[PDB]
Amino acid sequence: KVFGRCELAAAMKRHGLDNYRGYSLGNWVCAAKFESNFNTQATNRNTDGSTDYGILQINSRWWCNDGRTPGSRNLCNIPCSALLSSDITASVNCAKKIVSDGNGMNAWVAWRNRCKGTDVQAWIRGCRL
Ligand SMILES: [Cl-]
Ligand SMILES: [Cl-]
Ligand SMILES: [Cl-]
Ligand SMILES: [Cl-]
Ligand SMILES: [Cl-]
Ligand code: NA
Repeated sequence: KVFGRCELAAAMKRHGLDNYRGYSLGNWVCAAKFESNFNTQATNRNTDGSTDYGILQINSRWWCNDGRTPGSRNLCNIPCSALLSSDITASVNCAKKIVSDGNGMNAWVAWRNRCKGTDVQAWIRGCRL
């Protein structure tokens, strides 16, 4: 599923991401835009053989099991394919664990390079929330 901007904002708000660990909703929408272009089915392989999955590009090196990342962890206790669903629940719940692990949203390279320090409120401007 390719979300619209305000559609995704509303779904992320319903799932408790607005101001989660102090990160306002626009931060999460901005991260999703540049990680996946709002596409739940996005995948990208990494140099070390791990793969990033879904709207927030969560990495099989640490967070999910895809059966093809030897020596990795599965800290969200899910198959990586669950992060590709049109229902964003699994991605949101895993993202909550990630952002709580000490490094905040710096875990998302695209957030650090394209959202951090910008006017992220623009990503939810005009949306009925
Ligand atoms: Cl957009
Ligand atoms: Cl915001
Ligand atoms: Cl594996
Ligand atoms: Cl949902
Ligand atoms: Cl933080
Ligand atoms: Na894994």
